[PDB]
Amino acid sequence: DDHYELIVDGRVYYICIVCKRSYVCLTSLRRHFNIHSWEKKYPCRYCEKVFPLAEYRTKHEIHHTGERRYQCLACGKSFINYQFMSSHIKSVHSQDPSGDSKLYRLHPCRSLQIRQYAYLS
DNA sequence: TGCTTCCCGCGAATAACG
DNA sequence: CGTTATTCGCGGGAAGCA
Ligand SMILES: [Cl-]
Ligand SMILES: [Zn+2]
Ligand SMILES: [Zn+2]
Ligand SMILES: [Zn+2]
Repeated sequence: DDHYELIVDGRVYYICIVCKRSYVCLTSLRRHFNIHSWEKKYPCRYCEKVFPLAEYRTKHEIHHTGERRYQCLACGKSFINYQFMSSHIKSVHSQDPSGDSKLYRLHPCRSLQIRQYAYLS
Protein backbone atom coordinates (compact mmCIF):
# COMPACT_ATOMS: atom_id res chain seq x y z
CA ASP A 1 0.00 0.00 0.00
CA ASP A 2 1.14 3.57 0.66
CA HIS A 3 0.75 3.88 4.42
CA TYR A 4 0.52 2.15 7.76
CA GLU A 5 -1.59 3.01 10.79
CA LEU A 6 -0.56 4.10 14.25
CA ILE A 7 -2.99 4.20 17.14
CA VAL A 8 -2.38 6.18 20.31
CA ASP A 9 -5.04 6.89 22.94
CA GLY A 10 -7.63 5.32 20.66
CA ARG A 11 -6.84 7.98 18.07
CA VAL A 12 -5.75 6.77 14.64
CA TYR A 13 -2.97 8.28 12.56
CA TYR A 14 -2.06 7.36 8.99
CA ILE A 15 1.69 7.36 8.34
CA CYS A 16 3.27 7.85 4.93
CA ILE A 17 5.40 4.79 4.25
CA VAL A 18 7.90 6.97 2.38
CA CYS A 19 8.62 10.01 4.60
CA LYS A 20 6.74 8.93 7.76
CA ARG A 21 4.52 12.02 7.86
CA SER A 22 1.42 11.54 10.04
CA TYR A 23 -2.13 12.34 8.95
CA VAL A 24 -5.41 12.48 10.84
CA CYS A 25 -7.29 11.98 7.56
CA LEU A 26 -6.59 9.21 5.04
CA THR A 27 -7.61 11.58 2.22
CA SER A 28 -4.79 13.87 3.35
CA LEU A 29 -2.22 11.10 3.18
CA ARG A 30 -3.43 10.29 -0.31
CA ARG A 31 -3.25 13.94 -1.37
CA HIS A 32 0.24 14.15 0.08
CA PHE A 33 1.46 10.86 -1.37
CA ASN A 34 1.25 12.14 -4.95
CA ILE A 35 4.37 14.18 -4.18
CA HIS A 36 6.22 10.85 -3.96
CA SER A 37 4.51 8.88 -6.74
CA TRP A 38 3.66 11.63 -9.27
CA GLU A 39 0.80 9.30 -10.19
CA LYS A 40 -1.29 12.34 -11.04
CA LYS A 41 0.08 15.50 -12.61
CA TYR A 42 -1.37 19.01 -12.45
CA PRO A 43 0.26 21.07 -15.23
CA CYS A 44 -0.16 24.88 -15.33
CA ARG A 45 -2.32 25.76 -18.29
CA TYR A 46 -0.44 29.02 -18.97
CA CYS A 47 3.17 27.85 -18.69
CA GLU A 48 5.45 24.81 -18.43
CA LYS A 49 5.15 24.23 -14.67
CA VAL A 50 3.66 21.04 -13.26
CA PHE A 51 2.41 20.50 -9.69
CA PRO A 52 1.79 17.44 -7.41
CA LEU A 53 -1.34 18.96 -5.81
CA ALA A 54 -4.37 20.43 -7.58
CA GLU A 55 -4.50 23.39 -5.18
CA TYR A 56 -0.84 24.29 -5.82
CA ARG A 57 -1.62 24.57 -9.49
CA THR A 58 -4.71 26.70 -8.84
CA LYS A 59 -2.91 29.21 -6.62
CA HIS A 60 -0.19 29.38 -9.26
CA GLU A 61 -2.63 30.00 -12.10
CA ILE A 62 -4.17 32.92 -10.23
CA HIS A 63 -0.72 34.57 -10.46
CA HIS A 64 -1.06 34.38 -14.26
CA THR A 65 -4.46 36.13 -14.38
CA GLY A 66 -3.56 38.76 -11.81
CA GLU A 67 -6.99 38.47 -10.17
CA ARG A 68 -7.15 40.01 -6.68
CA ARG A 69 -9.80 38.04 -4.78
CA TYR A 70 -8.99 39.16 -1.22
CA GLN A 71 -10.37 42.55 -0.25
CA CYS A 72 -9.66 44.54 2.90
CA LEU A 73 -12.97 45.83 4.24
CA ALA A 74 -11.32 48.64 6.22
CA CYS A 75 -9.86 50.53 3.23
CA GLY A 76 -10.92 48.56 0.13
CA LYS A 77 -7.45 47.50 -1.08
CA SER A 78 -7.38 44.07 -2.74
CA PHE A 79 -4.73 41.32 -2.65
CA ILE A 80 -3.90 38.17 -4.59
CA ASN A 81 -3.88 35.86 -1.53
CA TYR A 82 -4.65 35.51 2.19
CA GLN A 83 -1.08 36.15 3.24
CA PHE A 84 -0.76 39.59 1.62
CA MET A 85 -4.23 40.51 2.84
CA SER A 86 -3.40 39.38 6.38
CA SER A 87 -0.05 41.17 6.36
CA HIS A 88 -1.74 44.40 5.19
CA ILE A 89 -4.48 44.29 7.79
CA LYS A 90 -2.07 43.59 10.65
CA SER A 91 0.44 46.26 9.65
CA VAL A 92 -1.84 49.02 8.37
CA HIS A 93 -4.96 48.49 10.50
CA SER A 94 -3.37 46.78 13.55
CA GLN A 95 -6.07 44.11 13.52
CA ASP A 96 -6.06 40.31 13.12
CA PRO A 97 -8.28 38.79 10.40
CA SER A 98 -8.15 35.39 12.21
CA GLY A 99 -11.21 33.74 13.77
CA ASP A 100 -14.24 35.15 12.07
CA SER A 101 -12.98 38.71 11.72
CA LYS A 102 -15.25 40.15 9.07
CA LEU A 103 -12.16 42.23 8.20
CA TYR A 104 -11.87 40.88 4.65
CA ARG A 105 -14.01 39.59 1.84
CA LEU A 106 -12.96 36.69 -0.34
CA HIS A 107 -14.54 37.26 -3.74
CA PRO A 108 -15.48 34.27 -5.94
CA CYS A 109 -12.85 33.38 -8.53
CA ARG A 110 -13.89 34.85 -11.91
CA SER A 111 -10.62 34.83 -13.85
CA LEU A 112 -10.43 31.03 -13.77
CA GLN A 113 -12.86 28.18 -13.95
CA ILE A 114 -12.67 26.57 -10.50
CA ARG A 115 -15.21 25.06 -8.13
CA GLN A 116 -17.33 27.80 -6.59
CA TYR A 117 -18.42 27.68 -2.95
CA ALA A 118 -21.92 29.14 -2.56
CA TYR A 119 -20.98 31.00 0.61
CA LEU A 120 -18.80 33.48 -1.35
CA SER A 121 -21.75 34.74 -3.43
C1' DT B 1 13.22 39.18 7.68
C1' DG B 2 9.73 40.14 4.40
C1' DC B 3 8.06 38.00 0.74
C1' DT B 4 6.56 33.42 -1.25
C1' DT B 5 5.03 28.77 -1.23
C1' DC B 6 3.84 24.80 1.35
C1' DC B 7 0.98 22.21 4.40
C1' DC B 8 -3.24 19.57 6.28
C1' DG B 9 -7.83 19.38 8.90
C1' DC B 10 -12.02 20.28 7.40
C1' DG B 11 -16.15 19.89 4.55
C1' DA B 12 -18.76 21.73 0.21
C1' DA B 13 -19.14 20.51 -4.53
C1' DT B 14 -19.29 17.13 -7.68
C1' DA B 15 -17.97 12.76 -10.01
C1' DA B 16 -18.99 7.64 -9.69
C1' DC B 17 -21.69 4.27 -8.99
C1' DG B 18 -25.80 1.30 -8.70
C1' DC C 1 -31.02 9.53 -11.23
C1' DG C 2 -30.44 9.07 -5.19
C1' DT C 3 -26.48 7.67 -2.79
C1' DT C 4 -21.69 7.28 -1.55
C1' DA C 5 -17.15 8.24 -2.75
C1' DT C 6 -13.72 11.49 -4.34
C1' DT C 7 -11.71 15.96 -5.20
C1' DC C 8 -9.78 20.05 -3.93
C1' DG C 9 -10.80 25.10 -2.13
C1' DC C 10 -10.05 27.40 2.10
C1' DG C 11 -7.78 29.25 6.59
C1' DG C 12 -3.95 30.50 8.57
C1' DG C 13 0.38 28.79 10.72
C1' DA C 14 4.81 26.67 9.07
C1' DA C 15 8.57 26.41 6.24
C1' DG C 16 11.53 27.98 2.56
C1' DC C 17 14.28 31.36 0.38
C1' DA C 18 17.48 35.26 -0.70
CL1 LIG D 1 -9.62 41.54 -9.59
ZN1 LIG E 1 5.39 11.11 2.40
ZN1 LIG F 1 2.20 28.81 -14.96
ZN1 LIG G 1 -6.90 48.08 4.39
